[PDB]
Amino acid sequence: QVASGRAYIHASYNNTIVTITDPDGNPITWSSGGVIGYKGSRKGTPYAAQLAALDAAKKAMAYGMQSVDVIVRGTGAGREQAIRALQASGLQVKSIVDDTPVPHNGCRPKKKFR
Amino acid sequence: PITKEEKQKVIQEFARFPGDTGSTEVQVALLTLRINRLSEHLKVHKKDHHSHRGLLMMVGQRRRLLRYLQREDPERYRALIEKLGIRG
Amino acid sequence: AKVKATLGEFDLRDYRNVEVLKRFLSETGKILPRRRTGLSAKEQRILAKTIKRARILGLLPFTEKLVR
Amino acid sequence: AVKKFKPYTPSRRFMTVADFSEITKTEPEKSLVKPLKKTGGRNNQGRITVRFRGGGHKRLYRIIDFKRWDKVGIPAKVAAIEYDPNRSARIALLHYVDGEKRYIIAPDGLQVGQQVVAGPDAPIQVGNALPLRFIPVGTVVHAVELEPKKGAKLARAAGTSAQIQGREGDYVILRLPSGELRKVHGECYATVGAVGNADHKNIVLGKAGRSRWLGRRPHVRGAAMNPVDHPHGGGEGRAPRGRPPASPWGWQTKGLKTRKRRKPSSRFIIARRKK
Amino acid sequence: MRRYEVNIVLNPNLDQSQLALEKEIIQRALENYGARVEKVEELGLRRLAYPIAKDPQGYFLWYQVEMPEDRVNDLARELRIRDNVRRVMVVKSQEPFLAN
RNA sequence: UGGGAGAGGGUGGUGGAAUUCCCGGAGUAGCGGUGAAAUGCGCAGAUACCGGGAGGAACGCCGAUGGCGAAGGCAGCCACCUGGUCCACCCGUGACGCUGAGGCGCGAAAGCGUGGGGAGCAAACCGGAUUAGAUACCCGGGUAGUCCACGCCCUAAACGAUGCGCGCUAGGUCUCUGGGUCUCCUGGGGGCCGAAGCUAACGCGUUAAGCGCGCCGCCUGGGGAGUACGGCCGCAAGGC
Ligand SMILES: [Mg+2]
Ligand SMILES: [Mg+2]
Ligand SMILES: [Mg+2]
Ligand SMILES: [Mg+2]
Ligand SMILES: [Mg+2]
Ligand SMILES: [Mg+2]
Ligand SMILES: [Mg+2]
Ligand SMILES: [Mg+2]
Ligand SMILES: [Mg+2]
Ligand SMILES: [Mg+2]
Ligand SMILES: [Mg+2]
Ligand SMILES: [Mg+2]
Ligand SMILES: [Mg+2]
Ligand SMILES: [Mg+2]
Ligand SMILES: [Mg+2]
Ligand SMILES: [Mg+2]
Ligand SMILES: [Mg+2]
Ligand SMILES: [Mg+2]
Ligand SMILES: [Mg+2]
Ligand SMILES: [Mg+2]
Ligand SMILES: [Mg+2]
Ligand SMILES: [Mg+2]
Ligand SMILES: [Mg+2]
Ligand SMILES: [Mg+2]
Ligand SMILES: [Mg+2]
Ligand SMILES: [Mg+2]
Ligand SMILES: [Mg+2]
Ligand SMILES: [Mg+2]
Ligand SMILES: [Mg+2]
Ligand SMILES: [Mg+2]
Ligand SMILES: [Mg+2]
Ligand SMILES: [Mg+2]
Ligand SMILES: [Mg+2]
Ligand SMILES: [Mg+2]
Ligand SMILES: [Mg+2]
Ligand SMILES: [Mg+2]
Ligand SMILES: [Mg+2]
Ligand SMILES: [Mg+2]
Ligand SMILES: [Mg+2]
Ligand SMILES: [Mg+2]
Ligand SMILES: [Mg+2]
Ligand SMILES: [Mg+2]
Ligand SMILES: [Mg+2]
Ligand SMILES: [Mg+2]
Ligand SMILES: [Mg+2]
Ligand SMILES: [Mg+2]
Ligand SMILES: [Mg+2]
Ligand SMILES: [Mg+2]
Ligand SMILES: [Mg+2]
Ligand SMILES: [Mg+2]
Ligand SMILES: [Mg+2]
Ligand SMILES: [Mg+2]
Ligand SMILES: [Mg+2]
Ligand SMILES: [Mg+2]
Ligand SMILES: [Mg+2]
Ligand SMILES: [Mg+2]
Ligand SMILES: [Mg+2]
Ligand SMILES: [Mg+2]
Ligand SMILES: [Mg+2]
Ligand SMILES: [Mg+2]
Ligand SMILES: [Mg+2]
Ligand SMILES: [Mg+2]
Ligand SMILES: [Mg+2]
Ligand SMILES: [Mg+2]
Ligand SMILES: [Mg+2]
Ligand SMILES: [Mg+2]
Ligand SMILES: [Mg+2]
Ligand SMILES: [Mg+2]
Ligand SMILES: [Mg+2]
Ligand SMILES: [Mg+2]
Ligand SMILES: [Mg+2]
Repeated sequence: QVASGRAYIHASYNNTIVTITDPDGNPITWSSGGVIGYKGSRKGTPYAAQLAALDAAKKAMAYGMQSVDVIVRGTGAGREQAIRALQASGLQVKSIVDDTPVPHNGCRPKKKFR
Repeated sequence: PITKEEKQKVIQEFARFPGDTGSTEVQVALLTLRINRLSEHLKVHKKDHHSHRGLLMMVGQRRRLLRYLQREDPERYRALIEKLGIRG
Repeated sequence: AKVKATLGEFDLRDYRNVEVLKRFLSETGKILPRRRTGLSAKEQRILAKTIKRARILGLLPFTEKLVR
Repeated sequence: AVKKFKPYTPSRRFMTVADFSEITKTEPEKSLVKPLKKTGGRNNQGRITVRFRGGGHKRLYRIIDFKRWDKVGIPAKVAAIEYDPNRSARIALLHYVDGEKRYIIAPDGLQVGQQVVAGPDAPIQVGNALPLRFIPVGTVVHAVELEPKKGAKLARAAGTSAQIQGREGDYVILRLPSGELRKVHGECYATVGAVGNADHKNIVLGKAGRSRWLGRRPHVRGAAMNPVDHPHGGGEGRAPRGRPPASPWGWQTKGLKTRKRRKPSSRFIIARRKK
Repeated sequence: MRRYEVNIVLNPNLDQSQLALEKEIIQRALENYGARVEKVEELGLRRLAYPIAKDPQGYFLWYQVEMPEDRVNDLARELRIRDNVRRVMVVKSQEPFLAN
């Protein structure tokens, strides 16, 4: 195991997926609106992300994980809840940094996003 | 482009008198000089239609001047066009 | 707070002036608006053209992460 | 730029001919031609082993320099570009400052009067040959040796080229004309640029006789034959295939792969071809 | 003839004498394409704003030169051939433009 | 003559972001998607995370109510080639002008021919929903095509639904770009509000839709019909 690693929050309008990694970015454990038995729209709610992070942090802590640099991608409804969840779990959140992908005008969006 | 040196040669070689910068003769030679470097530019860049509009304007412009000099002096007219090789 | 005021005389065509230029970028690497830059219409176009060069030369960033 | 014909015969409607406008010399170097034994697709038993061959125009073979590492360091001048009836590419005649005269495949954009040279130090320049390990990544290359010193084997047909994509130890990664990605040894030679005469594919033979000039005798469909001849033979009236479409010899011919599976070059084929 | 600034970044992890062979090639290329060197500002190693060829830094050359306009494109290309030349940006020399 | 601003056009290069695919690592029970679902994908190891590679397209911030062009239209950055245009000096020619039936060139998208390219997107098409139906909207897929080169097609709410040139008739405000003596004065553009006046009204108003002159295009009730016949053009679609 390792003392400290990172924490990645992928959160869209449909779901929030949390994955804990190590220093080198390789994953240690993950969770999401599905791992806490939510199916469908319920997966995108802030409570869903809360449980998802808490389950993701708990699994990580049970691997010796102590500290986390928080990396957030997406604009989902459960984004800002998931961040609160990480600190409140017992993990020592060192930093929080947004890394959401944004095209410098790349590929044509699906009709739904124009 | 066209350097001021080459530009002064056409003014020199066509000025009706040392000092003349806007007579019909030096105007046509100045235009013929633009027209020909552009005619050669559009032989390479055939897709450059915007510059071709400018080519057409210079062409019409030179034609109107030559219509004026041929009304005043058909001897100044013939002499100028043979020194520039026009009329096809 | 305006950048142009907080800076003495400078050449906004020198693209190698990372020290002057890096002050015109946001915390995330974006070319600042005029409401932050204090440059005019003519100055801002020239600034942007030179910032853009330095980004290509690797002297300036295209984009940075947001830290909180 | 292929040349066309007015429809003054039924066949001239469609016939196109190469323009030949790059050719500077119209009879071959006498010291570099030899007789080309026509075969008619017959082997040494006398049996047809490749159907529908023969009857084409007489040809002299032109000896082509497919090594070039023969003469490392010796600049040659491009003396002429010539027609070669044995390949799709044109060929270029080099006058080496040695005095030696050789033919190579004429790459695209090569000009009479320029100089080419072979070797590790050769300028990255159309017509120069280098070992693949010294050609910078991304360079379009042709006449490529497939194993070091065994001779240029790849990309020799008119218009083709291979693109260098990366390196890996002694080997380079090529994208072949087929679109396959393959490891080829770094010490293998290749020539900068693509093969010329790229318009070759746009020629429209235009009439049956033109195929006969090339040695191509008519091809007869299996569905035109009788059962003794062919899987598709026979039947009253016309007939669909009535079985998976087959060759004369009975193997399937729509998709049945035929590369040998346990072939050692498999360790070097990264990606099969495309399209 | 027109004045241009030729910016060049090199492989930062070379030795000093390999670096010299690269500059010698640059110098000959400059010389062969009709360039007239006037200045030379060689700041060398500089950490970059982003990785270039998986390298956080690169060796920065710079030449204020004068050359015939019809050749700068070929020159800038011939410079790009060597793989250690990771960036080349020729730029028309301009009179400064100043604020304050 | 000397200056200037600009996504004006053409060619050759080249930079980063992102999506997709591929290889390696780490990792496991779902992911995706919706109004809610399902199809779909996923223990044959997906999603989410990291390293690597290939390839196409489009250029975030700057960026604007902005700029340029005759219009269509033009937006990373570098160089070459090329057009238009404005301003200062008042130096040259001496009415050389304006418009313009025909003609000729340019002409968004889509479409067409021949090669090439193909990541994303997506007519057609297939599937999942919804519904009485659902040949739709919503979802998961997906072929042309979107991209490049050359050659065609020549259409449009091709709009300011406002032809071009010139002269004349209050100003206020904002902005782009020049020049000066740098409050400001003065040019050339781009908007707003308004004098007089115009208008059926809405509205227009020194960017006229005001007052005038020149020349061109065009209208003459609706439907039939931009159809038919004829002619010309086009590979076709179809255009005039
Ligand atoms: Mg959901
Ligand atoms: Mg400078
Ligand atoms: Mg023909
Ligand atoms: Mg005919
Ligand atoms: Mg030929
Ligand atoms: Mg003999
Ligand atoms: Mg034989
Ligand atoms: Mg025998
Ligand atoms: Mg026998
Ligand atoms: Mg025998
Ligand atoms: Mg056979
Ligand atoms: Mg035979
Ligand atoms: Mg040949
Ligand atoms: Mg052959
Ligand atoms: Mg090999
Ligand atoms: Mg054919
Ligand atoms: Mg033959
Ligand atoms: Mg055949
Ligand atoms: Mg047959
Ligand atoms: Mg039969
Ligand atoms: Mg029969
Ligand atoms: Mg028999
Ligand atoms: Mg039998
Ligand atoms: Mg039998
Ligand atoms: Mg038999
Ligand atoms: Mg049989
Ligand atoms: Mg049969
Ligand atoms: Mg029979
Ligand atoms: Mg039959
Ligand atoms: Mg029958
Ligand atoms: Mg029969
Ligand atoms: Mg059957
Ligand atoms: Mg069979
Ligand atoms: Mg077999
Ligand atoms: Mg293959
Ligand atoms: Mg290089
Ligand atoms: Mg001037
Ligand atoms: Mg994997
Ligand atoms: Mg299933
Ligand atoms: Mg298993
Ligand atoms: Mg690809
Ligand atoms: Mg005067
Ligand atoms: Mg006078
Ligand atoms: Mg069109
Ligand atoms: Mg189109
Ligand atoms: Mg097409
Ligand atoms: Mg596709
Ligand atoms: Mg269905
Ligand atoms: Mg449906
Ligand atoms: Mg129902
Ligand atoms: Mg039903
Ligand atoms: Mg769809
Ligand atoms: Mg899709
Ligand atoms: Mg696909
Ligand atoms: Mg409009
Ligand atoms: Mg109209
Ligand atoms: Mg009109
Ligand atoms: Mg305008
Ligand atoms: Mg105004
Ligand atoms: Mg009134
Ligand atoms: Mg009236
Ligand atoms: Mg009113
Ligand atoms: Mg009003
Ligand atoms: Mg008004
Ligand atoms: Mg006004
Ligand atoms: Mg009518
Ligand atoms: Mg009518
Ligand atoms: Mg119509
Ligand atoms: Mg009609
Ligand atoms: Mg008709
Ligand atoms: Mg009409």
